[PDB]
Order: sequence, then C-alpha cells, then structure tokens
Amino acid sequence: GVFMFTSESVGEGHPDKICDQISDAVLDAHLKQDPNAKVACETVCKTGMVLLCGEITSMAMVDYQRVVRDTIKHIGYDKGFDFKTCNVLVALEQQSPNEEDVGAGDQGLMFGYATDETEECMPLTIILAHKLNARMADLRRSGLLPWLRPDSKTQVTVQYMQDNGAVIPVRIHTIVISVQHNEDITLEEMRRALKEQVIRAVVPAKYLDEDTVYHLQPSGRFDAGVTGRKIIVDTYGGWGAHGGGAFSGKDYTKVDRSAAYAARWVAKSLVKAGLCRRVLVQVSYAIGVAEPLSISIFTYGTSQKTERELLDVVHKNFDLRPGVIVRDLDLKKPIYQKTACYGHFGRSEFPWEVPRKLVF
Amino acid sequence: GVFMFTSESVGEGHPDKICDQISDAVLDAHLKQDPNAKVACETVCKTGMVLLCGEITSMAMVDYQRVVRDTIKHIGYDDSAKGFDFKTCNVLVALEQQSPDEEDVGAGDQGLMFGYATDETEECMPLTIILAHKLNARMADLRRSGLLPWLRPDSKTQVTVQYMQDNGAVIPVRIHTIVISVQHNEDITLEEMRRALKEQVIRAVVPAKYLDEDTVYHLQPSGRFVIDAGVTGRKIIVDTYGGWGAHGGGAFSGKDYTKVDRSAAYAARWVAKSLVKAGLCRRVLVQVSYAIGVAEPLSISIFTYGTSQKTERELLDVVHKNFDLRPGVIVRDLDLKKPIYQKTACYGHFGRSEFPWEVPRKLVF
Repeated sequence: GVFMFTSESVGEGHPDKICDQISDAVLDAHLKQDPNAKVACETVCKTGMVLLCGEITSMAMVDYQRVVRDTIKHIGYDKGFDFKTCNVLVALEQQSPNEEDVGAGDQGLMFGYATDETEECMPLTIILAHKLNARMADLRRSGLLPWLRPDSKTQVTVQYMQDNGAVIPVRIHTIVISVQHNEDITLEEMRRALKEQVIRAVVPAKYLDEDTVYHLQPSGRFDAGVTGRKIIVDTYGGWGAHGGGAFSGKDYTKVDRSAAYAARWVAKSLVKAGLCRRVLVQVSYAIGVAEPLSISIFTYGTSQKTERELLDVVHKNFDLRPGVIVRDLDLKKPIYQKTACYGHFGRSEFPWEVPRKLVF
Repeated sequence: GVFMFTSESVGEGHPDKICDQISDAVLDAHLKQDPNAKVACETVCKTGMVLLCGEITSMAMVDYQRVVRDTIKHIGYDDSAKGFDFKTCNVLVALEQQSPDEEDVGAGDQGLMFGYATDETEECMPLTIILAHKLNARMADLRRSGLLPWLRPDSKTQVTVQYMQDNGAVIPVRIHTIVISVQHNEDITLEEMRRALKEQVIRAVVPAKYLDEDTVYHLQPSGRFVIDAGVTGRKIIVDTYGGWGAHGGGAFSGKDYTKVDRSAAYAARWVAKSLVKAGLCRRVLVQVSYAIGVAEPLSISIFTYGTSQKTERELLDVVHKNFDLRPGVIVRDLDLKKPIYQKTACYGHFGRSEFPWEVPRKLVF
C-alpha cells in the first residue's frame, strides 16, 4: 500500500500565528513574575491593528504594549505592518487575587500521537513543513536572504509505504512554498534560493529525487488573524486525531493544553521504550473529576503487548490528573511563546518531548 | 475495553458559528445569481460589530448589509437586551469584489481530507456528535416555536457517551455526561431552566435506553448567561466528526465548491457512508489526497478498523469502480453549485440526510 500524505505549516508572519504567538507572549510575561497567574488571552489582528481580549487573574505588572510590540518586532515587522507604528488595543481585564487532586475544568477529550518514522517521534510531513518555515525564518533573521518577509506557507507531501501498521517514508512527492518578499528580487532568484538554501538544507537528500514536484512561489509575487485557528498545524498535521481544543493563550489550568501535552508525552514514551512503532493515546476528562474517565491506547497493530498491557504500563508510570501533570511537566514556567509556532510537538526542548523511562 | 468519548456542538448564536453562517449566507447570495462565483468570505464579530473580509469574484449584485442582517435576525438576535441586534449592529463590509471575464480541472490545492462513517447511528455518524447537534437544534426549535420563550440563540453542548469496543466497531452503552449551557432571558431561574433542559430537551432527543440514574447532568454549569469574539473557520471539529476519524485542517464556511477542502471533504464523507450502508464494513476512515493542478487523487486510503471482510486493496477497487473523485466530477455528482451552504454552517456538515453527500450511492461489487 503506497499512499501520499500532506501536512502544512505557516510562518510566524501568518496572521493566525501572529495571534497565537502574541497570546502566548502575554501568558509568559505573567508567568515570569507570578507562576499562579491565570490567563485567557485572545489576540485578533487586521493589518496595522492588534487587539488583545480576555481575562487575567495575576499579581504581575505587565507592560502589554511593550510585550505585543516586542513580539511583533521579533516576528520581523520593522511589509504592511510595523511594531513602532501599529495600533495595539489592549481590552483585556486584569483582576487581582488538594493541589494535585483538583478536578478537570472542562469535559475534555485529547489525543496524543507518536510515530517511529522520525528522530522526533513525529510524522515526517509535519516536521519537514515546520523545519522549512523555520529555515526561512533563520535565513531571514540572520540577513542571509534579506528579501524574505515573515509570512509564509509550506506544504510537504510524503509518499509512504505501509508496514503492518507502521508507516515508512519513501520519498518526497511534492513541496509547496509561498513566502512574502521585498520587491527587489526576481521569481527565478527566489525559486533558486528556496530550492538550494531552504529545501536542500532541511530535507534529507535520500527522500528527494528527479520526480519530486516543486511548487515554489506558485501564484507569482506577494486577511484577519485570530488566536487558536491553526490547531492541525499546531499538533500532528492531519495524523492521529484532534478533539478540537486550541492551545495558545490558555494557561496550565486548561486541560485542553496541559493534558494534550501529557497525552503526547505518554505516546512519545511508549514509542521510545520500544513498546510500539506507532500509537494513538486517547484520554477523556469529566468536569470536576481529577482522574481521567478513560485512557485508550491504539498501536495500529505495532505492539507485541496488548492495549490492556500498555494501559497497565501507563498507570504504573504516569499520573494524568491535571494537577500532577502541571507539576511533572513544570507547566507554570514561561515557555509557551516558543510553542506557538513550528508546532507544539516534536521539539526536544519541551518537557512533554523528553520521554519518560518506562518500568514494565 | 470500555471507554468514554466526548463531542461538542455549539448553537446558531455562538459567535464562531454566527460567522460561519454569515460567511455561507454570503456564498449562497452569490450562487443564486452567479453559479460560478469564486467566494472566500471570512466573517469576524465582536459586540454589536460584524466585519466581512475576503475576496469575491462574481457577477452577483449582493446587498451585504441585508444578507448579514437577515442572517442575524434568523439566528434570533432582534433586540439590545440580547447583547446583539440586527437593527442596531454595525455591519462593516471590507470585501473586495471583482468581476470575471472541465471534468478534468485540477485541484486548486495540495489537499488531504478524511471521510468517516460508523454503523452506531442511523445517520452513520458517531452518537456523541449527533446527540450534541440535536440537543442544540431541539433548543433552537423550542425557542422558535415559543414553547420555551426564555431561550436565546447562543449555546454549547457536550455529550460524553460510554462505549464498548466490538472487534473494531464501537457500541454505545450509555450517556455518561451531558453538558448544556444556553443563553436566556432575565425572568427565568436556573432551577426552572435546568428542569426544562432535562424534561423538554434531553428526554425528547436522547434515546431513553441510553439514559440511566447515574447519567451526569451539568446544566447551566457556570450559572447565568444573559448576554464573546467570533470568526469563520474555528469550529472545524464541531463541523465534522466531533473528535472521531481525523482532520486534514481545511475549514468549510465562506468557501465556494472550487476549494477542494470543502468539496472533497463532502465526497470523502459520501464514500465512507456509502461503504458502511453497502454492508462492506461497520466503521471506516477514508483518506484522499490531491495535488495542485492534477485532477485525479494521488491516493485513496481506506481503514475499516478490522470491520470489513474485504481488504483495503479490495475496497479501494470498489471505490474506483463506483466513484470518480476528480474535483470537477464531485461538484456535478453532489450538486455543489446549488445555494444550500448556509444550512451546512450549524448542526454539522455531516449526518443530515437532506444533503447529497448524505445519500449513499448504491455500490456495484
């Protein structure tokens, strides 16, 4: 069985991603001063205008204009947009103010996914898509490709072989890249650079061949942004499943974030321990109940051990009550801005990406 | 194994769904006058302010103010008391509309889509998302009939079903939890509202055999809800399978049929449902992938979760012989130039037998 699979990633300059990142920059700014901060921050933007909405309970003193403007500058708008001159409108309302046995705040359903097909225990499609966009960002920021601007979209299609439930990447079928740019640069120059400096640098040569299709700046030369609208890009690029919960601008008290991270942590640990090549972990929560209602492990036929055996391993090695997760994954730390682009999963610098040694 | 699964739906007055529904009303407005209109209409809304963004190529002459206001009125926001009113709200139209000047037309995007189906309900949809949707529709019915005139348009439901595995199929055993929050008038109490939600909404919609004395009810759980930011394309899971199957990422509303993310998502549903109704499997995830400027799918994968006697390859054979999933032919088979998109924008795009993608095709095999 040969199939093709496509995942997408968007650049830091994509308006939906501007909002995710700004929202998590505000979350971090509070956590730097007050780890017990509660933060629900929704960003909206529309060309020359950024609007922060939501609710905050915190003892931190956060200079919101500085945070937002610093984040816009960091993204690279200094292009249709500028940190020195854009309208930042801060609407959010800051009020002032068991432990491990506090019940879930929502009736949550979350999936965790891992695959052995990459070092990062992630689908090749989504990793390559995120890395291509990061490569462009690196080349733009360093001044090496000065014509690059921060908005971009990349799609990578990988042609796969099935292997009794596992999936083997065989070749790159198609890569699509569009990126915003300055005027003094040709179509041919941009395409040459994208092929040579971005794609060749990111994609293992063994996957590239003479039939790989390249759509580079496909519509020749180059809307509203909101927080929490790039949920497939943020997670597994179409692989596994998604319960619907967005991440950015939600603090650790939101099971949609904290338990999604933990679900990933479990799945990644199961693959790393050699108990399966591929796994979908499904964990459901009841409002006001600490203990999850259920945990389901699906190995796609790639485990010697049974589901129930794996479940017993999960119980022995993990405590997925929200309060314990926050502790074990150190989730009151100001680390969320970094998660808001290039995917929340696959990057080893996050604690949910450091596999737990399993005793079984 | 026993497991619990939760799906969410939101009512017509939830701000994200107000936007989806406005975006698709714009689409329909255009398609009534120009069957070939290209529409990419994004709606934003925040406290008395609706903003239409995006790009339309069309011959249609559309009164945007009227279409937006008719939609808001139809949703049921008709007075300042509700925090929103079709008369007094500002509809800020930012669209740039331009004017213009085959079965083997190429897909406009490098796209991946999933279709999913299951024998657990008559609609071939997961019970969790179907109940969630029907609970919201029931409230909307009782609000419009006058039977519960305290009801207002905005709402959110969650249904947790307890399931049993069955050789890859899933059998619903019971309703574990129901969460309902619905907007309301001032002169009704929480206690009356809860009773009515139990007796007139839940008992009417959810089959008696799934409810028991242990079923948990969280009805108006955050207390009162008398009176917020919305956009198009942020209820992608609510719109589809409610956590089940999988999702490639493509939002539907505000997009004409030439976006494969919409048209092939509907065909993929159609195929999945057709396979289950033919008796070929009890449960199926269909995955279809397209390449820009190529008509034919690159691949079609079919996972039956161990519920088919036929193999993947054999089921692929059946799909090849019964379906033509090129974008141009999809739109012909599913009548996708017809202006019925506003109807898809709440209560889910899948499960409702009034849509062509929900009428199974009789399969030769």
